[PDB]
Amino acid sequence: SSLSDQLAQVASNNATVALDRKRRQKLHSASLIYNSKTAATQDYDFIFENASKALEELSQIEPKFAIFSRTLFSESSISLDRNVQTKEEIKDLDNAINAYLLLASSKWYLAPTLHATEWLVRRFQIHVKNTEMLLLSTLNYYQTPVFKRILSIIKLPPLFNCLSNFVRSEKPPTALTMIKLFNDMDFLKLYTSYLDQCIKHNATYTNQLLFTTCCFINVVAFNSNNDEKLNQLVPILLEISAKLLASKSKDCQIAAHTILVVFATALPLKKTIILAAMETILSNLDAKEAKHSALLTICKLFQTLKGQGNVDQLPSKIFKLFDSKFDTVSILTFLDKEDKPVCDKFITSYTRSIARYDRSKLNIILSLLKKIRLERYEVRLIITDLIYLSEILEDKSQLVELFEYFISINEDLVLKCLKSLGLTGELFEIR
Amino acid sequence: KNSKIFSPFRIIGNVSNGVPFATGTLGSTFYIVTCVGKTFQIYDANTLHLLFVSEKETPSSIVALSAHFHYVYAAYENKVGIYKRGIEEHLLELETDANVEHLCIFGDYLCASTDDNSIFIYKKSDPQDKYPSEFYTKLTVTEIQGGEIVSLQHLATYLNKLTVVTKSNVLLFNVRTGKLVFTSNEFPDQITTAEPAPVLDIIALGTVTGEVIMFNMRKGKRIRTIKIPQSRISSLSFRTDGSSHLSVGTSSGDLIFYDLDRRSRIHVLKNIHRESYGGVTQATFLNGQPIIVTSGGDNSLKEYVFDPSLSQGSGDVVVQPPRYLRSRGGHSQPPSYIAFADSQSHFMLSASKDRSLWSFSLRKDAQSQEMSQRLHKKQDGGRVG
Amino acid sequence: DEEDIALEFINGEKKDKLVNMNSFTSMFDNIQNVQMDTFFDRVMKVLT
Amino acid sequence: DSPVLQSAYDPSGQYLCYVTVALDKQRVGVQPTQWNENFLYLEDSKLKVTCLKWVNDTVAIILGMNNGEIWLYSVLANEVTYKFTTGNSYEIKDIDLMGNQLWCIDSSDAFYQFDLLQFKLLQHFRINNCVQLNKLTIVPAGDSVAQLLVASHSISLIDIEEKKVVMTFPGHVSPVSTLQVITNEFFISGAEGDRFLNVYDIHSGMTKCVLVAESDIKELSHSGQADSIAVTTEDGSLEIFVDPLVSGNKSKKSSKKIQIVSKDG
Amino acid sequence: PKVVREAKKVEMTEARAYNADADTAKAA
Amino acid sequence: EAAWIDSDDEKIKVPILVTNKTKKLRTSYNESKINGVHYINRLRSQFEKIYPRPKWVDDESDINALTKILSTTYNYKDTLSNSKLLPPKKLDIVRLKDANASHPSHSAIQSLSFHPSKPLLLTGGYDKTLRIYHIDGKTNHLVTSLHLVGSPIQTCTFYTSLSNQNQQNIFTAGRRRYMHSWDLSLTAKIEKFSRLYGHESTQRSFENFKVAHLQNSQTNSVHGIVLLQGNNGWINILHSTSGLWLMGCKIEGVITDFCIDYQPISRGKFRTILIAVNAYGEVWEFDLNKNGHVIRRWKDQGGVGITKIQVGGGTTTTCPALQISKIKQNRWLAVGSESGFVNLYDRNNAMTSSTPTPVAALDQLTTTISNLQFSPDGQILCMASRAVKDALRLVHLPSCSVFSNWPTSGTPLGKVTSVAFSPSGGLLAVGNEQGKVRLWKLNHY
RNA sequence: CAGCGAAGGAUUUGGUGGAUUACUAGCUAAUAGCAAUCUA
Repeated sequence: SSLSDQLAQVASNNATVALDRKRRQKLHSASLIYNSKTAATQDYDFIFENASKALEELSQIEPKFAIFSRTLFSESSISLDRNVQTKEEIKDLDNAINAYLLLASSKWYLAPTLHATEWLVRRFQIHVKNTEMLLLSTLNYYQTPVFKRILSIIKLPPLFNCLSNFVRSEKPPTALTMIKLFNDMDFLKLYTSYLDQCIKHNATYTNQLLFTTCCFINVVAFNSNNDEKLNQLVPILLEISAKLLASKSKDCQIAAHTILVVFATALPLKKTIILAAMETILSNLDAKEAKHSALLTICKLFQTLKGQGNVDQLPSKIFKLFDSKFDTVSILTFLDKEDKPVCDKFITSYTRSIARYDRSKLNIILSLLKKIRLERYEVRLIITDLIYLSEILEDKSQLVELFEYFISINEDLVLKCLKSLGLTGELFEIR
Repeated sequence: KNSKIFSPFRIIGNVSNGVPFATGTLGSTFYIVTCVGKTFQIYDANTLHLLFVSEKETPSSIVALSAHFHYVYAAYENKVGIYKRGIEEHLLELETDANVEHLCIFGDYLCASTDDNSIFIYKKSDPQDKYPSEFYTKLTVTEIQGGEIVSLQHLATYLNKLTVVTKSNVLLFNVRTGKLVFTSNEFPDQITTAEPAPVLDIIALGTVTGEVIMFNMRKGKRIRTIKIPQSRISSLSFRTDGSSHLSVGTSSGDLIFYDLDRRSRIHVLKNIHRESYGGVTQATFLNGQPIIVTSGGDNSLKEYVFDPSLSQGSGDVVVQPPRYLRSRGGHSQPPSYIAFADSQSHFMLSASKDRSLWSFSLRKDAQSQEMSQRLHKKQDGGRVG
Repeated sequence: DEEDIALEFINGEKKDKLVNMNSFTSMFDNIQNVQMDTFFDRVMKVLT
Repeated sequence: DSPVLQSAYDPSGQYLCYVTVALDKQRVGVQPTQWNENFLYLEDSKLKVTCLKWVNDTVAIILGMNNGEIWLYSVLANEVTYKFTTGNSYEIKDIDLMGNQLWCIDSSDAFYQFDLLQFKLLQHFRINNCVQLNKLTIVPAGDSVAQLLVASHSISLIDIEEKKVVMTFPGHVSPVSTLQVITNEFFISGAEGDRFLNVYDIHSGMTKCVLVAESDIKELSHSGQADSIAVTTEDGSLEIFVDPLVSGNKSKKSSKKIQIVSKDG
Repeated sequence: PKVVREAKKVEMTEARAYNADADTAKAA
Repeated sequence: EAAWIDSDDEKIKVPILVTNKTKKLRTSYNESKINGVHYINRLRSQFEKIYPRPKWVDDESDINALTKILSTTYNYKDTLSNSKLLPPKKLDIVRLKDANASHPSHSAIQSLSFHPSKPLLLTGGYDKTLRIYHIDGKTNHLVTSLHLVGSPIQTCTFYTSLSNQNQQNIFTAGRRRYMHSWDLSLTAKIEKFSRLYGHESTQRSFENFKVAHLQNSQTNSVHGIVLLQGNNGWINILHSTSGLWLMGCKIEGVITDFCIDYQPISRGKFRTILIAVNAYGEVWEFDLNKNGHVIRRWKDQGGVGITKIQVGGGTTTTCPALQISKIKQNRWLAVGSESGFVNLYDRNNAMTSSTPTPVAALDQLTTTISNLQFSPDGQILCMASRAVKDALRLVHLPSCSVFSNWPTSGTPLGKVTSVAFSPSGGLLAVGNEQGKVRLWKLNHY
């Protein structure tokens, strides 16, 4: 290309190294704490000693920082220069920095981590070189003067380009701009990589997960009326949904339930992928809040299923697994909940599966059929499966009790299912 | 018949036909040898100009061609023609009436295979001259040993071995002593593509159901399997610039880029080539290059480049989707009506049965370009119907 | 009776509530110091 | 344009079987030629009649649909009796039968053998060097189940046992739309779009005559001994040639022309 | 301002490839 | 570790310094001919430094199934196969041939109907020439074209008897004081109903009528009814075969419109209800298989002058049944105003209310509405004005969301004055004032 | 205001790619080697 941009490239390459006094002070004056004319007279040992004090108090409030004392906040670290050593030890350096940054992603409400990280900024120059992990680790606190400060001193990466009119503006960046930051899969694959590192370090927490989930449902909201964009956007959100369920935290599990429920009501998925999602959210379900939320999200997932085969049998290994994680009386009291969420298609598939893969305890199906109301094709398919069951195994008092209940309400349904299969005289013969 | 007024000259405006092309390197250049019906053509890959053509046609249609450094090995009805700079330098007549199907070049031993699982392998008279000129031996795969042949190649770092890929089995050879060495396991469906990997001694092989098996021939096992729903696979390749990327090409006109380090679809490409003319006949990475050369059966050759990543810290996880780069095409159906544009006999116009209009240039064959159907807007207020 | 049972099949569907691009902007007002189960109940009540 | 999608006469010319479309669903109607109201409807819009032929002898149509089925359909019992499937879900392009044995031709260029007395698929073969193919005709020599004549865009001839091309013909610039044998040695070809039928010898391949209409051909009937060929033009007129094979020595013109105008202009 | 999705002049770097010539031998 | 042993390469020897490219993999300056397996290992390391060895080969050797199915498939929407219903907010229209194009019309298109089973469209306008087309997706022609002088027709429709289905009577009416019936028999015999038996002082016009079946309910003489409008509050129900005044019903306030809702009673019995509105917008819902006396009455939530009421979902005028057992209870009601606000009501809970709240009260088309009709299956609502161009909207329901993708501004609707559906085909037909009727179809049906 | 009018119309502008001369392949120490290397 041309000469001007051809060496603007090498200027951006060697922006980290100070070449004289003017660029040295224009590089040293970046700070998370002090302003320019104060920060231009600090030395390294001063900010190092107050940062080490900040670190040791931060390490007694969180016991996983003495390793960074031993290897990154040591006394030789003030002499360790970054851009004087080879690519392999700079790779060691910035993955250690990334470890520290995701570890200290939580603590940004309290000033010890500000004074702990400001020496890291001033010495290892993460505000120019290691900028990405810094931004998308502290992205949760976007209404805070720490984020306004760090965005005022940052050099802005090519991904976060929507924020470049929020540098040195007193207005914090707004939620709409955060959505427009999140609204391309070049950013989203990056952010899912970061969340994968947070999962496999268990550095997840209730505020980062809340913010992440809220921006993801807002991204799906903006891509509601773009079918090609939504189908383009599936295999990353569902990917970290499945990676989010693999962890142990109740909060990330119910965040996975949140993105799953909003995505299922966003677009109609297929039966095989929604069944894999159902068994996946069941296969790592431990805490009671996760039980409650997973039951709600399973019911809504199955409610947003259309086309034929919607109310069919869930198979045996997902059915017994659902019964292993959820006993029948939990289903009964959830149906006894007074809010009455619409769960008719899931309860229809549950009735057909308990009548086909257990065929033993029909007090359950009679009780919950009394407890909810249910629509006509659902009860037609239930009583068809009941006709087949009543002819394969011999009739019982429970079976004929629910049968005469379906006599007592809406006779011509079971009459027309007998017209499809036999005759009411033959059914009274099998009575 | 022979004539006495007009002599035929060249069939212009024609790029590919559906035969899998080949590629060759010269220094740090790349040339693409594609087939057009009977003659072939040699493009380069940097600016995608034409460079060479065969100086005279073949008797039958070319069924299979390959390319070493300077030389192009064409293969038609019974023979294999070793060519240099588009000029035929040596015929090689095979010792049969059977029609040749595939071939490979490695080291000294050329190896072609007919349509009855019979493999003529040839050898250079002097281990210093330029092309295999002398018949060495004739292997023959029998139906006990596997199915009927579908490819053959010598994958790397193998001391004078060879790999024949049948419809049911993989089977090696030691071509010096003419010996089979290792039949592979059984494979439960028809496989149709096998391309080697730039990692040590494994070969990726895709079936008529959409799975890619990765056979490790030194181990004799399979390493991984990429499953894909109901895709008639057609053409595999690997990317060799360090960052490992597999690339499958489905005859439904699809091009799927798989990562292999984390088994993820990087990006799909839909309807890149037309479905009905064969789909993706052959697609390959240029080695040491982050570009893709695809060619369909619909008279089109394309290049797709992979951009550098936008995540300067993350890097290999965030991969930018493939752009579109240079491409050369004609219309894919026989041209209906034909005119000459200028008095200088430089441009000519075609309009074809596939309803496209092209301005071919018979002077220099990178100037030919499609005319564009973008309506001038009605500046009196009307709407386009 | 096949179109009758098809018509009953399409009759047996209640009013869902779709998503649209300005339905979830209100969550950003109380993304602060809120337990995620209460967030899940909030997004389900704004959803249905 | 004609609202009849297609139509075909029974042999000896007493009934017409015609496929029309009626609220995005094709229906087949039969009609005698001196009211009948047994419209066989079709199921859905993705299922339309490509080609059809009477049989002769429980009276029946066979209808090749556009998915890989041949609906052998009786006319008396107003339903499809038998459903000849193929292995592929490809739309067929023509059918022709002789006695028991029946041939179908696919879009994927395969040739299919069927037998309407035993309801099997006898054999199944695609051949090289003929790709766009849309209509065939079995050549009769008594019991010549061999040597059928396949045609699109350059007419070919096929023995069913050696299974190779035995003789190619100069086709047309368009796909062939009518391919009717007229004697034991001559056959009419006629493409779509063109006014020019041509009689080809089936042994020497030389064009004997070129029949010139005055508009585009749509269909044609011929007498049993090829002494009279009536074609129907695209603009709705009719051109009947008398004695086309007797010699205007190379390109025979239209002998008689018939149009049906009302008295209302 | 949107993210600058921006192309560039592309260049073919140096190849570096195993060749098959060293894969045969001879009995001595 | 190798599954095979070549047993030939170990007895080979190669002088590696014969050429340039094979002389760098020496290790001393005195070694010339090397063994075969050593040679294999040397060039194998040369290959591994000429392309590095990545991790995915030495990874492995082939709560998970979500990742597995997600890495399997591409199209993440089930709607390719069955779909059984509509997709909301984006429908699959296509265009067909303009249904007036064979034999055009001259006046407006004030009435447009379909034969209930046969593939026939009827067009009727103020130029007093009721035409009937045979319609199809390619080229659709005129079967017949009755003209009748001195009677510019306003509304006209097909009718078949429920009992023996072989009647096929058109009914047509305009601003005059006579209407016409027609038994269609492929030269026509038409009768002119003008005998008003009971009430003769309430019709300045016949220009609004419906046709509806009813049962006898002591016998089963299922037969037709013409329902004509009057002037004060009068709507008169006649006979369709004979022409006898069956009875009449007056509501209080000026009639604006009315509709007919059937409901089954047993296997073979059914009951008809007439729904009528004011301009004020309090409706009367009275059965008329017994004598016409009000069995329900309630009030629309709003409207100053409401213009058009249409019931749908089950069977109705536009989607009629053929066998008596094939008749169905409706689901949706719709009321439309001069302000444009169309309320749509469910009728599975709102037989109990006596003041029902709307399911939705939508407003997208601004001006007054003129025509609104449901689908034959009750998933599309179709609303249209007679005031401005492109004044038609389509509403997916039960979700009650307007379709966004259609109609755009570039659709050639014209100033719409009538609209109708197919009974089965999902083939929609719109008519304007400048003469042409255009034809679309819905690819889900 | 009108009409034109297939699930939008009409404009501003960046970047890349192809042309703007008439298409015989790259490098070097060049009757050859290289393309993994010109070194002993």
